[PDB]
Amino acid sequence: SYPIFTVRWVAVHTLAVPTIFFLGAIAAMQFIQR
Amino acid sequence: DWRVLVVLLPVLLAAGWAVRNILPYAVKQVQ
Amino acid sequence: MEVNQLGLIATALFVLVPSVFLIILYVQTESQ
Amino acid sequence: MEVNQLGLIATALFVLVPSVFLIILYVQTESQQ
Amino acid sequence: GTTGERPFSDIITSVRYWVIHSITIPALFIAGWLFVSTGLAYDVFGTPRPDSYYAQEQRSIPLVTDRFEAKQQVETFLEQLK
Amino acid sequence: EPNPNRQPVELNRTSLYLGLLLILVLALLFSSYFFN
Amino acid sequence: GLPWYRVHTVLINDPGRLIAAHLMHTALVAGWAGSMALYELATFDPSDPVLNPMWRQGMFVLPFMARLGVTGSWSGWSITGETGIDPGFWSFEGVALAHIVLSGLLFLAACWHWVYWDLELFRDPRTGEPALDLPKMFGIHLFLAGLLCFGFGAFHLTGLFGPGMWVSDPYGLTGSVQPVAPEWGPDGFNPYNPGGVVAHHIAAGIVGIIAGLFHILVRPPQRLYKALRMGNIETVLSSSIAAVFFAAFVVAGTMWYGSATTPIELFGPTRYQWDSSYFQQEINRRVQASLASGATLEEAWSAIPEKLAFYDYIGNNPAKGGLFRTGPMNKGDGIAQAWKGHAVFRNKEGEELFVRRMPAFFESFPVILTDKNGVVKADIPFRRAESKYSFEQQGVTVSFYGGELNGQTFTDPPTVKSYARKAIFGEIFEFDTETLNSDGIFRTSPRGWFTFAHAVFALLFFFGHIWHGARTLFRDVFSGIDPELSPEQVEWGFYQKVGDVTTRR
Amino acid sequence: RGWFDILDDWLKRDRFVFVGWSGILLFPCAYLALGGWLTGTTFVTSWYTHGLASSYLEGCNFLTVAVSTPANSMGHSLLLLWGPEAQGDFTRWCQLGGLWTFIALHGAFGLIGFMLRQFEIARLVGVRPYNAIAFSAPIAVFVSVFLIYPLGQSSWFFAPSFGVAAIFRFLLFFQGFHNWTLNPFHMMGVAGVLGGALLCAIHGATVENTLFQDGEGASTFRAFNPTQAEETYSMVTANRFWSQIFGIAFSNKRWLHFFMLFVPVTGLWMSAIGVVGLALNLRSYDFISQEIRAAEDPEFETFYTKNLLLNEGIRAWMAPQDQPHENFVFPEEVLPRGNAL
Amino acid sequence: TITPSLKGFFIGLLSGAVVLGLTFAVLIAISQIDKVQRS
Amino acid sequence: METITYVFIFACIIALFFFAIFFREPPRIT
Amino acid sequence: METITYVFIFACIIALFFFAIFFREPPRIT
Amino acid sequence: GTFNFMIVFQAEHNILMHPFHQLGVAGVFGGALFCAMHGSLVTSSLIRETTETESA
Amino acid sequence: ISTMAFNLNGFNFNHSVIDAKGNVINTWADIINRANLGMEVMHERNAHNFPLDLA
Amino acid sequence: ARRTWLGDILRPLNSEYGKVAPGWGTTPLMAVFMGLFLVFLLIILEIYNSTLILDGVNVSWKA
Amino acid sequence: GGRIPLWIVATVAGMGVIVIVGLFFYGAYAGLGSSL
Ligand code: CLA
Ligand code: CLA
Ligand code: CLA
Ligand code: CLA
Ligand SMILES: CC1=C(/C=C/C(C)=C/C=C/C(C)=C/C=C/C=C(C)/C=C/C=C(C)/C=C/C2=C(C)CCCC2(C)C)C(C)(C)CCC1
Ligand SMILES: CC1=C(/C=C/C(C)=C/C=C/C(C)=C/C=C/C=C(C)/C=C/C=C(C)/C=C/C2=C(C)CCCC2(C)C)C(C)(C)CCC1
Ligand SMILES: CCCCCCCCCCCCCCCCCC(=O)O
Ligand SMILES: [Cl-]
Ligand SMILES: [Cl-]
Ligand SMILES: [Fe+2]
Repeated sequence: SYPIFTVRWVAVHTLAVPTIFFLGAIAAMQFIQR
Repeated sequence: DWRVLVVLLPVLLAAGWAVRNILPYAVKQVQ
Repeated sequence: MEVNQLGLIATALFVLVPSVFLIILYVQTESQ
Repeated sequence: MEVNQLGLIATALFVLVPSVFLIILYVQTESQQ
Repeated sequence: GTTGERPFSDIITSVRYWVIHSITIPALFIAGWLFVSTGLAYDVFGTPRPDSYYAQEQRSIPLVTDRFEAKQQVETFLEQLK
Repeated sequence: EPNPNRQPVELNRTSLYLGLLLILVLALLFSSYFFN
Repeated sequence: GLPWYRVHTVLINDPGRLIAAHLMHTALVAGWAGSMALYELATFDPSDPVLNPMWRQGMFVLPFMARLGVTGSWSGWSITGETGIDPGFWSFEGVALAHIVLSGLLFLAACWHWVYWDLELFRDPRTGEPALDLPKMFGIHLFLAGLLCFGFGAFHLTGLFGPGMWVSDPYGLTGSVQPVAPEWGPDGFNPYNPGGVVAHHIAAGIVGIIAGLFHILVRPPQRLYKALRMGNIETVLSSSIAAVFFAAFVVAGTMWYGSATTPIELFGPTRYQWDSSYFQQEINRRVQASLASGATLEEAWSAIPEKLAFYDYIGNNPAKGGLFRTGPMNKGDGIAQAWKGHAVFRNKEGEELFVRRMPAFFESFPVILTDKNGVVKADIPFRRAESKYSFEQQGVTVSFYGGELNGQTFTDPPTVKSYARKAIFGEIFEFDTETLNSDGIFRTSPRGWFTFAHAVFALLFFFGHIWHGARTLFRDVFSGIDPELSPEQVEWGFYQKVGDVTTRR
Repeated sequence: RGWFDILDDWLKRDRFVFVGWSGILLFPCAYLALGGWLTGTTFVTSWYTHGLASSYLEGCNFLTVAVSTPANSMGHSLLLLWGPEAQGDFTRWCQLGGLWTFIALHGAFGLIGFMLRQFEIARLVGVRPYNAIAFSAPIAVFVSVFLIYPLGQSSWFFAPSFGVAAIFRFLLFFQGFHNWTLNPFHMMGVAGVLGGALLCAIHGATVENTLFQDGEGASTFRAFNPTQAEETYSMVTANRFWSQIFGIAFSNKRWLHFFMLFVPVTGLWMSAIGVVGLALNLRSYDFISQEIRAAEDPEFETFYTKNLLLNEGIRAWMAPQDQPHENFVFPEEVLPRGNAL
Repeated sequence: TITPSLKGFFIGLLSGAVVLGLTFAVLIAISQIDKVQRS
Repeated sequence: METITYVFIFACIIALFFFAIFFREPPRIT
Repeated sequence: METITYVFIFACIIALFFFAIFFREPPRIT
Repeated sequence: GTFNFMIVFQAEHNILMHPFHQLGVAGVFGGALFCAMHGSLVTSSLIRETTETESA
Repeated sequence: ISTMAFNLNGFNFNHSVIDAKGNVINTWADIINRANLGMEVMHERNAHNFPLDLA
Repeated sequence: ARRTWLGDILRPLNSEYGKVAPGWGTTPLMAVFMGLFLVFLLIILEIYNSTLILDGVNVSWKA
Repeated sequence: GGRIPLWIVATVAGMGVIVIVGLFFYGAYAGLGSSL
């Protein structure tokens, strides 16, 4: 019987989701040509 | 802008899919 | 070497005054 | 005036060194009684 | 002791967890990838593309030199690439 | 009419060694700048 | 026994001996101020407020006396250069004397309160323990501060009943003490508007009079009294240090950047006047006016006053000094004697060249001459074997306009170069280097020494704030934590609210 | 039970991540300094302020990305997004340096938040707040280096920029323009940082190598019970070892751990003070007596003079690109250079 | 007389007010649901 | 004068080492 | 500097006068 | 002479850009950090064994 | 220090970013390089007769 | 303790040690003045910073 | 709730990070920032 939405939850997603978005962004950058 | 919708498209899917799969358990809290 | 003349006294006092202060406090701790 | 520049550290230590010796001896006397 | 939230060892081993995060994680990866492939990151943040650092014949940098005319200075440098 | 708030002060020998070392090392450091 | 760093804590429950210590501290400070002034009077040369003003002479308190109206000496000179004034008692010498006398009376007051510490006024009637009603004292002291603050703005600064304050033109040429009217409305908040200082003190004084009255009459609410431990005098120490280091940063900022209360004729130029070529721009305006009224170069430059030229010189920029380069600015570049005149450099083709000025960041800087456009045209090279722009090759000359050298041209490259090496410092002056045995190295001004010292003290005092702050709020465990602390209060989950036992489970 | 007391109850609930009242300051400002740095090193240029690329998007790597300081021409502008420079235009704010002040000011308030959090949690749990007090030294470094130092200079342009190689450039700027290694405040700071590393290592090694045998295992980590009453290592044997190896040794466990707070904390404070002086160019750049002899005696050479020749090369070879707003043009023939190189 | 930057000034003034207002509404609201319990 | 000063201060430190080792407060097991 | 020294020493004696009078060891009969 | 050595090392090897030196800085900054930390935390949790007038 | 003794030196990113035409777009590494070159050309100023300082 | 004339005259001014308005008293009124003051210090800062430019306010020595 | 074993998510997570960073090192030689 645990919550699933907690303060903790907000904290982890406040960090984790931008991280993944940022990583896909940076990935795509390796294939930019000048 | 046509680009601000493709960049946002997959994110809503993710959030809707996570909603439709945790929506019952999150109504149990309600306290 | 054309150093600053007051350097000597500034250094001498810089040492003497705090050291003397600690020696005073130490010697009167020992005698009580 | 064109005085001896060491006259100052001569004077400072002349006052300071013997004075500190008396002060040390007096403070450790007072904390005996 | 515990402060009442579900243990992490329990969640990342849970199946429901991977049902949800098999989609959400890649979706976010794809969104960031698109942010850059569409070229939308350049226009949002003001970052030059490799062809827009200089004009074709210029070698000097577009340095801003006025505090209050500065936004208008940057726009002037950008029109002079056309 | 003696004041009740007076306390004896102390400096142990170890504290004297530490303080003396601090002052001498500070003088060795700053003296070159005093002389300039 | 008490450790050395805790000795002064015997004052904490002894308000009479605290007053004594505070009296002794005040006697020390007043005595230093009188001491400092006398040393400055013994060493100050009043004979040249143009090229040898006080801020070149390492005067620190002299400008604080001058700022509020003291300008003359019992020996009959004024810092404005007026001979024959009769300052009255309130001369530099009379101010110093008064601080000495005051130091001595306060010294005797401090002995009285030390000997007669056990006064009934300091003990609480209810309980017979020493007690101070700090909220009421705050109200009293706050009301007093407001009256003084009001009176200082309403009477001293207005000249209603007092001298006024130092005010100058925008280029520091015509400073003097003047009554100042208050500036209500919005430019009163402009730091360079002196009317704002007057208004600040009138209006701020009234508010403090009122707040002081509020604070005498209304007790603090219990919530605030418990939260801030208002029966503990270290809470005042804590909050007072915070207010002091706040004031200490503001006065460093305003001294560094400039304000109507830190005039350049008292503390010297700011570094920003050099960065933005402030004095150079004005000089150049005056010259391009004179030429429009049909004046020669010699006449247009001859009309630039020495005072104004001296400001366009990097040796007066307070950001050119060094921490262990001690003494007055005159111990560096010398005692300034005269403007040599404005140097104009030309190449063989008659085109005029301009020496790139030294920025404040650089201890040393090369000599580069550009044309009106910025193209490099002449330099003094390091490797000569491939030099293209040397003064020899480019036929560089220097001609002077105004000052000692007016109407002279030099052509031999060695002389032209030495004047170019000084042009990187801005305008060129004759200096007496012999009198003080000056060494050639730039020193900072009182504006720099004030700013350094106050910024450092503000930052240290921040640490004092945190230290006494923590001791006030943690007094209960200052000697250590509870030896029978329960694992339940510090381990996780057991209390729903941290450190509150009523929430168990 | 007012609303203030109910809010206090919830903010101080025991939860995985404690919030408190300090959290209302700490979490928004920390996250925004973090988020802003990450955003700016991933996506934002320094082309208009510095003539520099500074993001992954431009093909910088982790060592060379930075959130770079604003243009000299902004002065000490707060560079508010709604202020007169950027006029609410987000894109142009990024291009003028807004993220630098965004990070620098949110970070300063986050640091306040963190120290308040230390006080807050320390008060709730019942311990003395020496951890808060020690954290004063990081705050003093951050405030003197990132705020005071530029405020005494012409502009934020000369603060450190937020990146790895940007900070190295800082380092070297300070050598060539300020002679910061010669500054006794920086030396004291060096001694407290190295000394603190020394203490860290020597205390941990000493304790690991005077454990009592409190279990039968070759892994000695399991023979410690946190509730146990007894010292887990021998102070007495440790003191004899060091007294005979080094001549003195700690005998007081409390003095030892206070000394450990004191050294690194005091070091950072001292270096802070030196940097405040450098805000003003109040340098320990020179030794006058050495310069007076050197100038008259071309055969007098010391390591002090050699280093200043190095400083002079740094200044001339690095100024035009490092301070582009000055438009320094240095013809080859004025560049200071020894033979051949 | 209202200048561009005074308009800017009020904007960020109204902005901060809103941000702080929303924060404490949420936090008071949550704290009123998720009340501690005391025997 | 400055050479003497530096060496003087250095010499006082070496003597301090000697006293601090051989005339420390002995640590006693009390 | 020599003027300061002279007046400092003079000042110190006057202060000594004050302590020797008002903060003397009080003479107590037997 | 130590500073001479450091400056010239940087010219000739770009030691600042070398990850082993970056690890040295993590080692020493971290060492000081953890030194202050451990001292402050033991010092914060000293058991009350003394009055306010004596050294703890 | 022991491996730089054998001249295996720090990362070199000098002129590593270039634009579509091939102008060099400096980074902070290039600014470091400008300071390194000021150290290089001035250290031991009378000691090199040949253009590379190889040890 | 020693009584003195001046002491007795001042004695009322130091006699309410510990006395507190109940509860929260004027705290809300204090908070309002604090918030006003912060706004006001903010205006002063931004004028000096030239982030807030007002008509007739020339933050220069040429004021 | 607890079915997928920990060692497996570690391995997978671990290979996933290897790939993303491996790609970053690839990019240090290709396209922008490669010096070519
Ligand atoms: C520190 C507090 C303080 C105080 C006591 C005053 C007091 C005064 N101001 Mg200043 N004011 C302040 C701060 C303050 N002001 C600040 C921070 C600003 C922003 C720059 C201004 C802007 C301002 C303007 C623009 C004008 C004044 C004017 C005035 C006067 C008439 C007020 C009026 O009815 O305006 C009537 C006229 C107007 C055009 C409306 C202006 C309203 C102003 C903003 C009122 C501000 C004061 C108010 C009482 C707030 C303080 C409360 C405080 C005691 C808690 C009065 C002497 C006016 C005047 O006649 O002097 C030239 C005027 O034109 N003030
Ligand atoms: C607010 C402080 C203050 C300020 C700004 C000034 C400013 C000035 N004074 Mg004044 N002065 C002051 C206080 C101050 N004074 C006091 C208190 C005295 C009495 C001692 C004097 C006595 C005095 C004299 C006698 C003279 C001046 C002079 C001057 C001028 C030159 C200063 C100079 O060369 O400094 C040089 C500064 C230094 C070398 C800096 C010292 C700082 C070092 C680093 C010591 C700190 C190290 C510390 C111990 C580290 C400990 C670490 C530990 C905690 C762990 C200048 C305008 C001179 C002048 O021109 O007169 C007209 C002059 O002759 N002043
Ligand atoms: C208004 C200023 C003020 C006042 C009244 C106090 C008062 C006190 N402090 Mg605080 N403190 C302050 C500012 C202040 N402090 C600041 C700015 C700092 C940060 C630097 C501290 C840091 C601090 C600590 C860490 C401690 C205290 C302690 C104490 C208590 C004992 C002090 C003592 O016995 O010293 C004895 C001091 C000496 C015998 C000599 C010290 C010599 C100093 C370092 C150099 C001399 C300076 C010199 C004379 C020039 C004057 C400086 C002036 C111009 C600024 C006392 C209640 C102690 C305490 O809590 O006791 C429980 C304690 O541990 N204070
Ligand atoms: C802890 C929260 C916090 C703090 C301290 C800051 C602090 C700051 N932010 Mg950040 N910010 C935050 C959260 C926070 N922000 C959040 C959550 C976001 C995302 C929405 C942002 C987004 C953001 C941006 C985009 C920018 C800032 C900026 C700023 C700076 C200027 C702020 C300003 O001018 O406010 C002015 C507003 C106030 C001070 C608030 C007014 C407060 C009261 C209500 C005024 C009225 C008082 C009244 C008279 C009395 C009431 C009494 C009471 C009982 C009701 C400053 C460093 C700027 C910056 O960094 O630029 C370099 C900037 O451009 N912030
Ligand atoms: C008794 C009497 C009298 C007399 C008086 C007198 C004569 C006084 C004097 C007084 C004085 C004359 C005082 C002074 C004081 C001083 C001071 C108080 C000082 C201090 C200083 C310091 C504190 C310093 C510090 C420092 C140093 C040393 C080094 C560098 C750094 C610094 C700055 C930190 C009369 C008859 C009137 C009346 C009756 C009674
Ligand atoms: C600024 C801004 C803002 C905000 C923002 C934000 C909040 C952001 C966030 C962001 C974020 C939050 C981001 C993040 C990112 C991340 C990343 C980018 C990461 C990466 C990572 C990595 C890459 C690592 C890896 C590794 C390694 C290297 C080794 C070991 C292993 C590991 C895995 C750990 C706003 C809106 C207000 C607006 C204004 C501006
Ligand atoms: C005249 C200029 C027009 C600008 C209008 C648009 C820009 C407004 C964006 C403001 C973003 C909100 C963040 C401000 C809140 C941060 C301060 C705080 O909350 O304490
Ligand atoms: Cl060399
Ligand atoms: Cl060679
Ligand atoms: Fe330990």
